[PDB]
Amino acid sequence: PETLVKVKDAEDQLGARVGYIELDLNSGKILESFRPEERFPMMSTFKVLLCGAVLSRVDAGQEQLGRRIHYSQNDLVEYSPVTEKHLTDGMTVRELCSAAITMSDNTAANLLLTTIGGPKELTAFLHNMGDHVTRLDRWEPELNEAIPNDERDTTMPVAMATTLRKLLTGELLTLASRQQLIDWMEADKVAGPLLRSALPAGWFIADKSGAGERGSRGIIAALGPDGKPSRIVVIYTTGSQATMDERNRQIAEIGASLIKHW
Amino acid sequence: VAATSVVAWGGNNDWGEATVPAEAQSGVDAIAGGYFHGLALKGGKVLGWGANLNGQLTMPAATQSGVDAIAAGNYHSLALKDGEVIAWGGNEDGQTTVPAEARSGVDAIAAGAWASYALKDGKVIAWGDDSDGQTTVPAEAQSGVTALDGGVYTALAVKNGGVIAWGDNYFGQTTVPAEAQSGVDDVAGGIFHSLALKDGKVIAWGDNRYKQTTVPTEALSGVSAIASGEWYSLALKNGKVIAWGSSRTAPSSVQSGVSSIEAGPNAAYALKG
Ligand SMILES: [Ca+2]
Ligand SMILES: [Ca+2]
Ligand SMILES: [Ca+2]
Ligand SMILES: [Ca+2]
Ligand SMILES: [Ca+2]
Repeated sequence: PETLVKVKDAEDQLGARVGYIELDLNSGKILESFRPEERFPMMSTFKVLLCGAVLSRVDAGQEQLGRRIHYSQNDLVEYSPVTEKHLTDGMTVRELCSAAITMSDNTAANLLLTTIGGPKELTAFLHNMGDHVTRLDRWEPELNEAIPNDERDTTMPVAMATTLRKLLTGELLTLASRQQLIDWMEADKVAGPLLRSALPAGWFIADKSGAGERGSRGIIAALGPDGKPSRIVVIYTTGSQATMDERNRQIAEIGASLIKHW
Repeated sequence: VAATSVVAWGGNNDWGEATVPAEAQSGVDAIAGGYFHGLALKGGKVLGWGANLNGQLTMPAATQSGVDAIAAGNYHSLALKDGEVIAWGGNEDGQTTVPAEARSGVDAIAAGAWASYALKDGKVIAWGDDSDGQTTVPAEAQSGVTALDGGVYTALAVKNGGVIAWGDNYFGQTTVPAEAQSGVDDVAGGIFHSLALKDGKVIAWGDNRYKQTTVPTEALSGVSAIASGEWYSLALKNGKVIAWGSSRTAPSSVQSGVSSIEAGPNAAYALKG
């Protein structure tokens, strides 16, 4: 319970709400939690659920990972480092997922959302998977607005963690798809100052960070020592006036606590 | 002018590009914002921070001293040292292969997302990606140019106070307004919008869906400098920073005492003198 202490201290330090849930990957048992059932904006962490839905379609044969999508200047929105470079040659579904998950490319996420019918459809995907809490209502970049008490584009730590576990280990996705999803998360490029910074050598981590307005910051992860994941950890925070670095630091320290008492 | 402190803000600082390390917090006279990294010039030496996946922070030995200017793009970095342009980082599109004419006599540089530009004896020299025509220099920009800047899919230049613009024009970001055909002192290129500074007045054109060209009243006179990110802009007036576009604003820390500004794709930087 020293991680719980650190989480509560993170709220003290940031002057904001922090939601936390640590699950045992195997049994799917809750090992520790804080504000597990309160809602928080997902921000880019929803992109892992989005690609989960895409892979489900690939598995059912309604989509191809190699299918190439061409888009136009009209599709671009901010924070789209990869997609802005492929206006001419386009990008495949696989490349779009890699960009959305590993670089938080907003346009990539919007393009993929279109392949499934929009945000309501992702929410439909979540419902039929057994997650009646998690909801996506808007597209990028609006969905990161995080206006207080607004439930649009939110999830609960326990809901997101459960859904993440179902996607990574359940029978929902084929073995090949489960492995591609976790591969994208392991290749995450924008989460170094978070859980990864508290990680000693030889540890395995596959994650997805998220950043939004009004202090919203978050991360979902599957990690474990000896190059093998063994626990799901979800952390969300919102409302803080602190710098991004100060918020990264608090999440990092929560990570250190998890590791030191693992 | 050597800054005594530096303030960076805007974006999610996902790559650490908006965290100016202690060593660059003072004594720096210039900063260049890249997509995943930042560069600073201190006593002629190039400093850097952020992500280095493409080697944009693996400083060539020659940049350790005597550098006069710097610029940054998506995957590369540029330095101007005694008329010579030095480049490093990602080169998938030839943006770091400096042509012979840009190895001496150059008095200014600018980086585009995947391109590089040098100004020498009034002539703009460009290299790197050209899939949007951003590196095919118009005949007009090959003589008499006094200022230049690179955008994501575009580039701009000032010739006899008139703007010359090329590359993508999907949103009219390259259609120069009658008002910017003379008296212009500087230009800045956004992803889908463009800026010109004319005798203290900020003129903007191109996309406006995210308010990029909705110039605050205060920025219509007395502005000494401008800068553009991809979807937001900056203006400097009497030491006070003004920002607009994509809900960007200027924190109280840059409301006074700023001597120069820099706009990266997402992160803004203010050098307080
Ligand atoms: Ca508390
Ligand atoms: Ca020199
Ligand atoms: Ca070329
Ligand atoms: Ca000049
Ligand atoms: Ca520029």
